[PDB]
Amino acid sequence: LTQLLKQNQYSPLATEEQVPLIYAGVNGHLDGIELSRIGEFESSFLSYLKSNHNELLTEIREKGELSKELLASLKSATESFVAT
Amino acid sequence: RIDSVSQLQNVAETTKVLFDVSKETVELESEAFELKQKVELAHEAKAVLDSW
Amino acid sequence: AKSAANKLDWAKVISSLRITGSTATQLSSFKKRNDEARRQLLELQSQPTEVDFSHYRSVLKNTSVIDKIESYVKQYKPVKIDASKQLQVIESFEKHAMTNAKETESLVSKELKDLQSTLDNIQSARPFDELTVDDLTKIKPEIDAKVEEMVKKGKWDVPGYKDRFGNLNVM
Repeated sequence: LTQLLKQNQYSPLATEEQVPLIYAGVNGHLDGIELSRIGEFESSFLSYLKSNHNELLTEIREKGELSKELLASLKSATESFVAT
Repeated sequence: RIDSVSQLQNVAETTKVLFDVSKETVELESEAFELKQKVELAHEAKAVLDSW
Repeated sequence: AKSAANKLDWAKVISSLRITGSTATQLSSFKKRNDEARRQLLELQSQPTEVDFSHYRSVLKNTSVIDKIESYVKQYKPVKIDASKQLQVIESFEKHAMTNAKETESLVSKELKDLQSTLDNIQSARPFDELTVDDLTKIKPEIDAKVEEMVKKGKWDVPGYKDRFGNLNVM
């Protein structure tokens, strides 16, 4: 988690991508990932989210509230991402 | 043996889908090159004009 | 969009886990993903093709070069010509792939039913409460071949017999 919360200087990060990234750490999906690869994972997760389900991202952004169904979809997405 | 066979059966059809799909994606990136050169020229033009 | 292709791709990646034949196949899919992800961010980055002759020309007070580069950009507005090269290689690849795919499909489909039939044969036919060695000699001449080979060899202890059947002795 501590490694995950670093942010590269002088670049902000959209809220719609804050909720996914934090979700992964919280649900413990990234616990398995080794520390050196945490950083690589972060950027990868964002690209993966953009390709696989930018529907999911857009829902997260606009609805702005995470319904159980959205959290469901998210759990799946994280599972898929972690597997690769 | 039946278990082994069942895996292979499903693979044979479905793999053909991916095979096509993969090359289809690669085609899109060819077209992206034409875009890249359009993008490039615009960036260059804006830059020279900015200096002016 | 591009995501349709990729949704089928990654579904197939986690299926490709269930094939050990892959070596660099997953790396080829990974590569197509890389450049696909590059083109979408390229396309999202895109500047408007030409400089604004409304705003960005009326700013300049030295203007006799904005008409030059405006017309030069709009002249050379095709900055690259099209490539469709996937129409010669994709059909060739598709032929070998299709052939091999169909071969595998038909082969394993046949084998499935062969095994099904064989499974049925073990269930519906099996003498095993009154099996005769004559029936086994008939089903394999391997029986007589081995018996004769053992007599010829001059070994009257067939190895393995007592390793999954008993034996008794007084000594």
